[PDB]
Amino acid sequence: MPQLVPFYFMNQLTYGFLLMITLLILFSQFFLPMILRLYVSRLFISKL
Amino acid sequence: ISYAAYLNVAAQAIRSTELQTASVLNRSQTDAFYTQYKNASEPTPITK
Amino acid sequence: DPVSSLSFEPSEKPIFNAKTIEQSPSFGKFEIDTDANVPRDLFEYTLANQMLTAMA
Amino acid sequence: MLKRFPTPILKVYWPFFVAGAAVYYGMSKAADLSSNT
Amino acid sequence: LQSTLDNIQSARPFDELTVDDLTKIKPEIDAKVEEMVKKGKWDVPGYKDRFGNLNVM
Amino acid sequence: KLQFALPHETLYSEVTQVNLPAKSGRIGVLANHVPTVEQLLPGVVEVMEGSNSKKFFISGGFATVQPDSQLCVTAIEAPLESFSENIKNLLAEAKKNVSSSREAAEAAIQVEVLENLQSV
Amino acid sequence: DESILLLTFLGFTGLVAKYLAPAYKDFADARMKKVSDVLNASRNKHVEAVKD
Amino acid sequence: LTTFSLYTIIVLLVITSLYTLTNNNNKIIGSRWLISQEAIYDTIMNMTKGQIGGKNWGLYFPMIFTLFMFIFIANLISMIPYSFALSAHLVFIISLSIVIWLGNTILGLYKHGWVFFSLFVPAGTPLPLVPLLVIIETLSYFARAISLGLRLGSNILAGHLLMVILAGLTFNFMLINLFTLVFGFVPLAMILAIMMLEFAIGIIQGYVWAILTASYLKDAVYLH
Amino acid sequence: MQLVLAAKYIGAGISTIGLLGAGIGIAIVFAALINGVSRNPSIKDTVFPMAILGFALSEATGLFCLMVSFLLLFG
Amino acid sequence: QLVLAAKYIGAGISTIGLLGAGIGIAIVFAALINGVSRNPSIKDTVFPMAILGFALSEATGLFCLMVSFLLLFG
Amino acid sequence: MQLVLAAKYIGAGISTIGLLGAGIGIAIVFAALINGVSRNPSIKDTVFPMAILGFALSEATGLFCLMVSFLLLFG
Amino acid sequence: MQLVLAAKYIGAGISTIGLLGAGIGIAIVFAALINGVSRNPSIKDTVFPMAILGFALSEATGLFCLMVSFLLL
Amino acid sequence: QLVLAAKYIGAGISTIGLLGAGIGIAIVFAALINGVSRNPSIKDTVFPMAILGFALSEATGLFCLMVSFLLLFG
Repeated sequence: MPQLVPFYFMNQLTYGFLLMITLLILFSQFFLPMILRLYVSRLFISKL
Repeated sequence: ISYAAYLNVAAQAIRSTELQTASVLNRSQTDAFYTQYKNASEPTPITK
Repeated sequence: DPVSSLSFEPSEKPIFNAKTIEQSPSFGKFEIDTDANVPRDLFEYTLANQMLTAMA
Repeated sequence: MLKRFPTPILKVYWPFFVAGAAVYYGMSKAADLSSNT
Repeated sequence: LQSTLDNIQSARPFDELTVDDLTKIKPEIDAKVEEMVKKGKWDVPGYKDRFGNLNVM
Repeated sequence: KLQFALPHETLYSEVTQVNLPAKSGRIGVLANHVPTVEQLLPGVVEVMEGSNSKKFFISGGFATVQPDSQLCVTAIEAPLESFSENIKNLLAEAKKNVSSSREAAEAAIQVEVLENLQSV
Repeated sequence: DESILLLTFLGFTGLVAKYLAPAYKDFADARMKKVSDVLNASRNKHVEAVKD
Repeated sequence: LTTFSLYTIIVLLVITSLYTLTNNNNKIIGSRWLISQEAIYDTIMNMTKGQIGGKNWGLYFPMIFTLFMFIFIANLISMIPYSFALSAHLVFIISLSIVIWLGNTILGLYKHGWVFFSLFVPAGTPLPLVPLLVIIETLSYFARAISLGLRLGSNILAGHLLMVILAGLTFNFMLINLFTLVFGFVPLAMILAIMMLEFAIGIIQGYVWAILTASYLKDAVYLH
Repeated sequence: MQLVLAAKYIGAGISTIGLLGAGIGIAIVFAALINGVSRNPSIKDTVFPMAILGFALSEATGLFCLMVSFLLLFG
Repeated sequence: QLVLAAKYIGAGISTIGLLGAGIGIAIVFAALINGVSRNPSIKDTVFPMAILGFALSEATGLFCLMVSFLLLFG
Repeated sequence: MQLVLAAKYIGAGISTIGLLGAGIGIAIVFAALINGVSRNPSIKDTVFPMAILGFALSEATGLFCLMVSFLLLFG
Repeated sequence: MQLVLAAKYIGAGISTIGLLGAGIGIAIVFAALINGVSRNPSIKDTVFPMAILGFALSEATGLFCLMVSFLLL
Repeated sequence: QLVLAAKYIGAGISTIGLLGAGIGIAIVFAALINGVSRNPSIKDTVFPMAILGFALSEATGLFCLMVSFLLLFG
């Protein structure tokens, strides 16, 4: 087996679910609206 | 027999009785005699 | 072609061969058959359909 | 560079967050059950 | 208007400029971004009509 | 739009459902349909515009849904009711005589039309 | 064992740099050009309005 | 601390750089790297506008975008020949799927009350087989719980296990008689073809994740 | 009995084979739907009730197969 | 022991079930390609239809797979 | 001992059977691609990525079969 | 020993079956090619690369089955 | 002697692998006849391609046959 029985499932899941909430918030509040700023900035110049 | 000739014969058959008008019947008349030509030289102007 | 009721202009048109129908670019947007020789049928049909109109 | 905007993540992600907590708890019991075998 | 032509001529960021400076000269940038975030949308209408967009379906 | 046409009469100028008999069997077209070219065989045709339905006996022709959703139907002649018993009797006699008699092709048409007529 | 796999990975990154990397360069270039062209067009456009 | 924990940290730091060091200072034109994640942004924009399509399509766009990117990066990291996947623990990928499935059921109940269960009669069909059509719809609805996770996990795991076996096999090929040393390029090339294929099935799976949990949300947000 | 318990686990596996047929079956119904709707997009609304009926019936044959597997497993 | 051997055998048998699903998925996608190529225009409606058909086709295979796992692990 | 090793090898063999169906599946998708492209002349730019998606999905079923085969063969 | 080796030989035989699917598969791709080319004529120049791709993927499934035969041997 | 018995069994099973290629071969040639009857004149271009597909499909069957012989010879 290439490892298929740890007992570290809850350990794993703690760091795993933490990473998901971190990336979700991080994207949503930080990195996505600065991309929406690029879109809007280009269009605001385009529109005038 | 050509496809539109096939349809033509069908149209004529549909023109076969008293349940229909004169104009159809007039459209079911043939005059011309196709004047075959050659070379100048004319093979006979056989009825269409 | 009886251009106006006071004019007539002699006019011509080109009859599209069945070979043409085959190789027409938007032939691909008219499709349903290949076991019917629709070019060979349509050519014949429009040979007459065009001709009658021209004669009229 | 970065500029944050507080995108809604309140009641929007309330069924998502509830599911995460439940599975977190259920996996605790699962981890304990698997460390027995 | 003459003064304005010269000013517009000498204020052409036709090369490149920070989008932050565009936020600084118009807070409308952040305002629209915030309103879009409030809607939830990340589509900017008109953007796609003169800038591309990859898609699959 | 639906062009239903004869050389001397245009019966219709999209019309909701049209049911057509073609050298493809029978095809029914309702709203958008892929843009076909179909040879219409000698036919009994029904055209429905809304719920109203009109019944046609059609001499065969060509059918072409256009990619602009214009159902171009062109045929040499057609109503079903005008064509419709003594006429069938006569057609049977004429079919028989021609049956015995290009004359072969003619007889084939006579049988085909006679059957199609017999259907109504 | 896995050093054979590392030879395969090196070949894979080589294949990427051969084929994909000029295509992706061209892709990036193309997009930049379009943005820039739109930008300079917009610059022209507002300058026209002044003259009008 | 675990290997898995270390690779979750590595993922966090990689994903941050793709939205930071990808364009210096942030100019209008946009640096060549950020064009990639722009095109990705748009192909997921037009996909979940193409699915859920509500007024809240963009409201569930961050979740569907960070579900793309997570799988997209972790199937490049897993392709490094000395890196141990997060997906090698299937239980984490499946756990994320079950979380999403439960977050669909809770959302569905929340959004559509007790008429959430009207989802499991898709259409009026003959009345004595309306209940049949509830049973093998709900059975298929809670098949959604494991299908989404186990597809991705199995594909990535099987691909790597296949590669390692083939590497091990070509190792023992170079231990048979000398006629194998000549014309022994052909098995190496086979590993290369598979290595190309595993990247394809890893990026496709990130899209497949994000289309399937767009389809499930299409069902969940708007009834039927 | 080791022999009997073994026989249940073997027999269970054998039962599972039938389900493949239903899998192909579902796809066949869906294929007809796609082609049909392509040929006339307004047929879709008539067809969609018919389609759901066909899906369910094809699936049902699979269900019965899976039931027999579970009967050997757990009874 | 005999029972444990029987587990390994039983699992193998269950694996056969997956083949049908594999064929099924392909049939849905083939139909997608044919439908799309035939109309052009039907594509945007048809793409979600195809995804649904895929999901169901896959599901029967998945049930075979889970039964296989249940026998394999025990 | 011997019986357990033997059983694992037999069971692995049975698992190999699953792969054949995915193989045929892949071919079917490619046949459709070719037929579609010859039908339209021009669908290809949209259709080609769609075809790749379908390929992967069909393939994935075969991957499941293979991994079960490995689980029985290797352990 | 005897039993384990026996099981291996049997298992190898079973593995040949997986290849049969590839045999049909390869044919289907080429059949499609022939049909397409005969229908279109000139589709061939775009399509011929596609045909090679489709072949390779179809063949690959058979290879996996083959390698399982080798593992059992 | 169980091992010798098993060899003979294994050989029998191996024949099954060939069958698919046999069907496959017919499918390629079927396409040839259909295509050629539709076009008439395509044949000279298509025939090298057809033979290529015919051979490739056959090669898979050859592999199955080879495993049979490999068992028989040891």
